[PDB]
Amino acid sequence: HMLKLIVETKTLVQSLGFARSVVIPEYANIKLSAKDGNLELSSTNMDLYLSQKIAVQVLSEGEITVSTQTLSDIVRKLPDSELTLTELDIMKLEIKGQNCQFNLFTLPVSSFPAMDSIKPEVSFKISCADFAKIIESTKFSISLDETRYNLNGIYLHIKDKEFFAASTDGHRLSISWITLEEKIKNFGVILPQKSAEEILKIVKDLKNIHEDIEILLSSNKIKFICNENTILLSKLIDGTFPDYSAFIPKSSISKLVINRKIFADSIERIAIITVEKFRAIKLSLSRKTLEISAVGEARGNAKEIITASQDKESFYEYNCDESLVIGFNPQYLEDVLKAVKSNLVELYFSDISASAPVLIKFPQNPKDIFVIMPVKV
Amino acid sequence: HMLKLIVETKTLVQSLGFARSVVIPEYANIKLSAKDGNLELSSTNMDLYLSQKIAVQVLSEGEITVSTQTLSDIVRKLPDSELTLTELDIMKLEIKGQNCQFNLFTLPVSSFPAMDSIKPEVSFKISCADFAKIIESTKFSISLDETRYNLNGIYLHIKDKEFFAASTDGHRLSISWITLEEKIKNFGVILPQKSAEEILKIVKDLKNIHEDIEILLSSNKIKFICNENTILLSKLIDGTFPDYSAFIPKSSISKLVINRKIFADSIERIAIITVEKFRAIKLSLSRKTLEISAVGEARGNAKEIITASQDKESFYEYNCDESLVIGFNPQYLEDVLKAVKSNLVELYFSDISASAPVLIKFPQNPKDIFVIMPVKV
Ligand SMILES: [Cl-]
Ligand SMILES: [Cl-]
Repeated sequence: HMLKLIVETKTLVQSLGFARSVVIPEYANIKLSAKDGNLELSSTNMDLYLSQKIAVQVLSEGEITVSTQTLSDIVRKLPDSELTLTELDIMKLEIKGQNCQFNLFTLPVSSFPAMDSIKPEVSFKISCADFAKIIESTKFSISLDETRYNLNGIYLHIKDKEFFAASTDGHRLSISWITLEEKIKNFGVILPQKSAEEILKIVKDLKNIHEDIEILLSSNKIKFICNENTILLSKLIDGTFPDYSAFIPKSSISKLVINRKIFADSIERIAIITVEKFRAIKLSLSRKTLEISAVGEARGNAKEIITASQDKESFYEYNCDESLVIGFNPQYLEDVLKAVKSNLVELYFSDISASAPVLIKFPQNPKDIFVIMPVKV
Repeated sequence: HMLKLIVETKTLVQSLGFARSVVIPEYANIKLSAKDGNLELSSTNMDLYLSQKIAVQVLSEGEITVSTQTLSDIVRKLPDSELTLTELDIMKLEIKGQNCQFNLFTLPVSSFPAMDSIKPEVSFKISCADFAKIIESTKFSISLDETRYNLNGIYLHIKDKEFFAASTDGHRLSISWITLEEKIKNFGVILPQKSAEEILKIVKDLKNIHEDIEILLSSNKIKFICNENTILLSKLIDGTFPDYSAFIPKSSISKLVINRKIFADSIERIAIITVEKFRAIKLSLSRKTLEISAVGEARGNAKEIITASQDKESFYEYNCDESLVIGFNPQYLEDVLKAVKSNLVELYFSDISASAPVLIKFPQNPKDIFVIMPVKV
């Protein structure tokens, strides 16, 4: 029972790309299992276990483990449209193209870890495109200092018939959600950042983006089954996620509506002049104009004017007689503006003060909510 | 007398790119001098002095110095096709687009160094495209350990009516030359690697690549005048360059001729399996086939076969009844194969031994010569 199979090179390349992004000496290896018409590729690290199955021509069933880096480095440089992989009885894997041959040392399959299991408290199916959106809307506002453990992940939780992703670092809040088909018990987990990054890449793949992903949750792990053939098992962050609806404002006295792109682009160039000790831009809002300005000590200052317009390509509107001057960290604003593809963006102000948290919404994207603490300017 | 000018943004962006690649606190600044229809931009470090002149609308003549990083970071994010630059009397430079304004702190022009001078022993003019070729054929085989000082540059020297570039690291030798229009005294200098990198970028620019570069040499510096308006003054490496014709072989018993691309691509994938402690590939040459193989300890082995062919796209020929087995560092081979755009490449073997230096030539490129020491395999 020795592995032998013919695989489409481009397909193997793509699978190895996911294996590389996942990665103890055993973590440097990938397990290849040829069985029942498929090649199963297994990769694991301290927090993730990834299993991918791809259709191949299974000529002989078997399993080997080999260096992930070595195998992917070779395969992505082979010009052949198909490759033959053969386990030989010298603890070696032969990779054969039309004119070239590579013999890789293999490692004992018995030293490769098998995947653990889950006893889910809840499980449900959502579309890959919906899951990609909620992760893309929350991955950027995860906290990054390792002291606040319960903030270094994305809170995934079911409330009523809705599935939320939420992230915060104490300075901003990001929430994105999906309506579930059936009712389902309320439950929540904190997904580690690396795990979120990996599953996002998997669902965004062109083979998966139009299909569905099953999600299984328990108190100690989460399991993703993406379009049947890709399984990712992840540890969780062991913490309580704060009840974040405490930091969402319930009212507003005024709102800015502005073309998203011109806003993002203006913030970016005005923030160039700032320094790290004072990363802030100032918005001076009026009915007629928006002024975006910043200062940087021993560097200079900058200002851009955006005038009122009802044209979609240059839209700016602020329907309030009272002008408002308010500051923000430009990176936090840019993070939100880049998370959602939308023509317009809306900023809601709780009061006529430069201290209240600001709520950000994109029209034609009602299921995303962002809150940013302002800074004194 | 305060600077004020209108400049095409894209032109300023390109000039600042060269200024950035050049870069003591004074080295962080760029001098802008508006005079007689041009903006002159000066940048300097410990070894280079760069002066660029670009046509602008000089509205008022003057000079300022400002942070290179800050100015380029701002200008490359401005969408305006033209910008106005105005020195104001608060030691500040205003950069104005249509809707935005940046005020940069300036530094005293009197603290910016002026360029030194040259009293050339020889001077001559060659085309930018010819100079680019000889630098591209020699920059990769400069030595990189700082002990052998006289090898960490490109030897530029006039012999008879020919102008040579030559570089070596003790393992390989690269020589490329140009025929000069007039006779000129024999003279040579060692151009530092960074200086070679910078002038190569300048001559390769689309505005300069079809024009000429004047070269002025003295015992202690070299001056380039590229297409009239860009001047680069460089220090030299103070050493004697070895008479390298000692390491060129004068005869050959056999030669391989092979399609350059298939050779480079095969070497690259076969070398994947090697390790750093033994970076070598093996060529087994025969009339009928070329076998390219390698081994990597605790990794595996690899082999590719190239068969005899007279077709240009897959050319392989070796007109010798005696087979030859010879090894090389694959990076040294790849360096040469990537330096010259040519369909075929030729390897000349001094004798039927795996120890003699190998001479490499590209047909339709007679003015390039490369020699590589083989390695035992
Ligand atoms: Cl079988
Ligand atoms: Cl004037």
